[PDB]
Amino acid sequence: LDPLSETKCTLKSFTVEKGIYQTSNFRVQPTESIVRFPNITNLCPFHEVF
Amino acid sequence: SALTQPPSASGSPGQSVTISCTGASSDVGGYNYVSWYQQHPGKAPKLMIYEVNKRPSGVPDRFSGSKSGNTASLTISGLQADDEADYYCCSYALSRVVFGGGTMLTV
Repeated sequence: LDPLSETKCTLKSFTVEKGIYQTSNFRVQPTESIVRFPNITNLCPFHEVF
Repeated sequence: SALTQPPSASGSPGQSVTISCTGASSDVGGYNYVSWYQQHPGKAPKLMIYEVNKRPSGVPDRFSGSKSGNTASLTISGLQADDEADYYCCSYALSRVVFGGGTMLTV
């Protein structure tokens, strides 16, 4: 809900004292788009051996 | 690819003739999947060549076979008046029998 709530969840307490008591977490920028870049070619000799 | 053969061939008694065949296939088992069957007019065919460097038992030595690349050859050491019949090369490489188009033999 806010930095204070995550700070509490990291401290496991409802009364945070004064300071920088918690390094809450890290900011991971999300992946917005997905990419698939394989090669190009033809079919395979599937049943040339089976 | 489907098998192909010459439309027909000609000869005479005592002469050594040969018949060709193209369009074979292959697999992991080898490349000797070629067999020739001679079918007389109006009766059941008969196996003449299998494993072109070989042939069934009891088969007369007047016939012989060989292969070269994607093309095969059926060699006959001598024709006879009764040798007038059809001949079909057949491939059984990929568990699929694909007979040939057929080629006529005459004198």
